[PDB]
Amino acid sequence: KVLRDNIQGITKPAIRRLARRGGVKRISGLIYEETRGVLKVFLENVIRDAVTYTEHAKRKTVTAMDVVYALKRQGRTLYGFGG
Amino acid sequence: RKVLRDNIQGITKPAIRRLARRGGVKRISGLIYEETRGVLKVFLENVIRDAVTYTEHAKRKTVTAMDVVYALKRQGRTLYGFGG
Amino acid sequence: KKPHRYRPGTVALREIRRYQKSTELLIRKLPFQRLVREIAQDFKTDLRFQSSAVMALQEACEAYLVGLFEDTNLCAIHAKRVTIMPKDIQLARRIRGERA
Amino acid sequence: KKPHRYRPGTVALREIRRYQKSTELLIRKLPFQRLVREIAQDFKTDLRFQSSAVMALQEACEAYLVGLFEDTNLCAIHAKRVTIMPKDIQLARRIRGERA
Amino acid sequence: TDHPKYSDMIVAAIQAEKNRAGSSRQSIQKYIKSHYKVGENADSQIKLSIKRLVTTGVLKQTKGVGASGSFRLAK
DNA sequence: CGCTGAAAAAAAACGCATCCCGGTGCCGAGGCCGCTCAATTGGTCGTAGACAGCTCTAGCACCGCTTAAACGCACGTACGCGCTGT
DNA sequence: GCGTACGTGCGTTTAAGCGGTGCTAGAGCTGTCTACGACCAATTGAGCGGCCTCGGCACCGGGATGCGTTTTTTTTCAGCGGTAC
Repeated sequence: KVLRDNIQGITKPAIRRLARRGGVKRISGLIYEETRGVLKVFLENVIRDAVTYTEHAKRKTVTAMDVVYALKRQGRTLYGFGG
Repeated sequence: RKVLRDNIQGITKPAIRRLARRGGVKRISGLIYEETRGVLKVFLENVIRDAVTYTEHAKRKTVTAMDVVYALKRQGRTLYGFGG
Repeated sequence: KKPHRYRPGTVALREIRRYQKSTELLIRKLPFQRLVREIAQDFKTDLRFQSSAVMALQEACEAYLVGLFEDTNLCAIHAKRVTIMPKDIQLARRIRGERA
Repeated sequence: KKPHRYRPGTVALREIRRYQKSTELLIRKLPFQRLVREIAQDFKTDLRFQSSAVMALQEACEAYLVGLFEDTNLCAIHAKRVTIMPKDIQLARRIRGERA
Repeated sequence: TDHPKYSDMIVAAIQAEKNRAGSSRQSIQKYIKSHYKVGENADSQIKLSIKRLVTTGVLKQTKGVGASGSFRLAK
């Protein structure tokens, strides 16, 4: 459930913590699985691009920069890993 | 002799209805008509401001189709069929 | 014999079907044009406009609003409602990231 | 010698104040890392990552979700509710223009 | 509030509303404030005295269940 | 009326967690210091853009007319909305 | 279940839209003259990687400060249902 299904490593109480930052008071049970689903889709979309940047650099190791360039491409630009 | 009126109200209740009807809207609060005007203003304002700015840069006194497009592109609302 | 009357919402639904299917601009072209120029005068005086540049704006506007309403409508429905209200819009725009 | 008990929602509110004010990442760093690599393997095999490239992702993720929740929360409230539900998210994303 | 009892105020509201469905808790909660004299915990004592005229049988409940809905008297 | 019993409305008492102290270690901001290269100088070359002039697009303004659409009003449904129960 | 805001329809009012007119602002193009920016070559200090040093900030435990929870403490009702005239 946690090794070829690491998604479950996104712990109910961790998702709670996030939503608590979001200013959420009360949280449906169905949400935990929903959130996983979305996070997957997100990381999928980003990493796909990030890797694609790596594949173009003929590297087999993914860099910080690769990620940033990808996040910028998914209109989610990130400061503090070197714009 | 080009000095303008209070034209926002020329956005007619029944015209706004028509739009929302396209939007798939069945029933429409009275307060919405004024709300919509407000938003449309802000929108046209934001766009035109830029569009004019493009014109001011070209030292033209006439605003072109292209000026508008370039502006709408800048407001993540890109427009097809007027070039660019 | 009473005169004939459709029940509240039955003509709305027709209007929807009618306007969804069609593509003609839904704001009257002059009142819009006048509006454009009025707002222009804020940023510079004695401004002229390509007939195409006006129409171009109008297209973008209508489509935007139609968009807004679609989203707004969904905000209304979400509140177990069928009538859009200011608060419905205000939400859409907030999520869309137009206002704060 | 007696039940002392905070009423449902009183600790939530505290938790909010606590986590709003702080900036430390809120997902456990390994379970996340493992997740990253698992998803990587979909697109290419035997891939390495700068320790910074992982952290970088995690930052973006958390912040996104926190964002989503903020918006989701507002979708819930709009329905005269205080409890976020799948349907609340599904709306946010629809308006945000992430899904159809 | 120089008033009758709350077992002869809801009974003096239904006799003045000849309705085949009855008089509701929201057609009674209005009648009590308009005509008679009442305090401020009125809409909370009408309710508390239409569970003590339901379990007994003084007051009959056409469509509803509890204190929300419409009632009328026995015969 | 007092019975009495309900039910609330307050206040005092208990427990709880946060903040502000006290400090004392530890690492990361801060700077010095060594080369290295990336800015600057100075001069030469060519062409991009400003200016004046010339064409003519197309943008604006005026008229009078038809008619589709805007406007207002009056009626009543059905939908927002609040309240109470489960 | 309660109530009025909203959709419908109809009769009255408005001015968009149409096809045309004539007038010229200013769009847009050309050609020429030169002032400005690329290109090179030649010098050199400003800003880089490396490297030391030291105080702020991170904890730690300890003690008040103001929250909140739950319980006792002063307050209504408030309704009967017997009471009394």
